[PDB]
This record gives sequence, structure tokens and C-alpha cells, in this order.
Amino acid sequence: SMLDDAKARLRKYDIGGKYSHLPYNKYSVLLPLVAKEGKLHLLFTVRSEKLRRAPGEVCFPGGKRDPTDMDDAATALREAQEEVGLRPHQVEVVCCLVPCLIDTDTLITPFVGLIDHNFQAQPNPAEVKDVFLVPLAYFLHPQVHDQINHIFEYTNPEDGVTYQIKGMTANLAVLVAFIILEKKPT
Ligand SMILES: COc1ccc(CC(=O)Nc2cccnc2)cc1
Repeated sequence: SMLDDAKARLRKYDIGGKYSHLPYNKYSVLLPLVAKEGKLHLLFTVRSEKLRRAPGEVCFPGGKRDPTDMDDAATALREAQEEVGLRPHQVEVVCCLVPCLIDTDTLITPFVGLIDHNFQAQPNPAEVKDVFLVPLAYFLHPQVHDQINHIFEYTNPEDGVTYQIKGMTANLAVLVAFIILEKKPT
């Protein structure tokens, strides 16, 4: 099946907890995969304009590890719950992708999670201005704008709203699309 095939692909790239004990300032992100209309999508947030770091930018759910977290995956799930109401029973964490090093002292660990078909986002307005889906296949043929660095523009055909996706967020989306969608029969 589509979902079993995605999970099998994702598992081959799982680094596990290899890098997780290293003494960094630690953040986790959840790359939430949603199946709608026979296709996989990624769920993104738009960060509230109130937030000090990167207000109004497109981001994956996630945030800073805290002492309650049993592990890095727990960080991602806690933060996703806080931001979009995703409950742990509504997500299956399939793997841990390559961590992202930033600012010399920070390590961001991404987890890919399969999201339950009955999940409905409940954006928490103190953290998140918007939640939206992008079909995973979009990231194979994105609409690219150069601002000099590359920015994706995605227009939701449901409402015509255009979102700009960039940076680590755009990078991770492409990675996940390659992993899951490369070399598939039609
Ligand atoms: C320092 O670099 C990063 C650290 C954390 C994150 C993830 C994140 O904070 N996501 C979020 C938070 C609030 C609302 N929506 C999404 C991304 C980059």
C-alpha cells in the first residue's frame, strides 16, 4: 500500500539515536505526513507574528527539548500537540532523519510522522497563525523564486493563498519527497 511503501522507504534513512546524546542545544521538528485524495502531503505551520524568532515564517511543528522529554521524538510530539493539537495517538513516528546543525551550538533533529486521517488541526494562535498542507509531489517540481537564495512559492488551489517556504523547512520537504517518491511505477 501507499502508506506501507512510504514507511518502508523512510526506515532506510533512519539514523535513530546515533546523534541524540551529543551536548548541543537541542530542538526537534515533526515532518507530518497526511494522506488526502489518494496522495501524501506535508503539514506546515505559519509561525505567529508575535513570536520573536522568525515571525510569520513557514515552519514544521517543533521546538526546544525540555527535561520532561524521554527522547528527541518526544520533543517533536509535545511541541506538535502544543502548536496544532496533534495528540500522540494520532501520530506514528516512523524515523529520524539527518539532523540539521546550526549556529555552532544547536542541533535540530527531524522526525517523520504518519498522521491519522481523523486529525483536524487546531492552530494555537499564540504560536501558529496558520496550518496548511502541501502535496509531497510539489517538492519535486516546485515554483522557485530567488530573493541571493532559493524560495518555493506554493499556492493552495482550494483558496489561492500563496505561501513562501524556505530554508531548512524547504530543504527537509525536498528530502522527504525524494525519499518517498523517487523511482516509483505509475
Ligand atoms: C532554531 O531553529 C529552529 C528551531 C525549531 C524549529 C521548529 C519550530 O520551532 N517550529 C514551530 C514553532 C512554533 C510554531 N510553528 C512551528 C525550527 C527551527
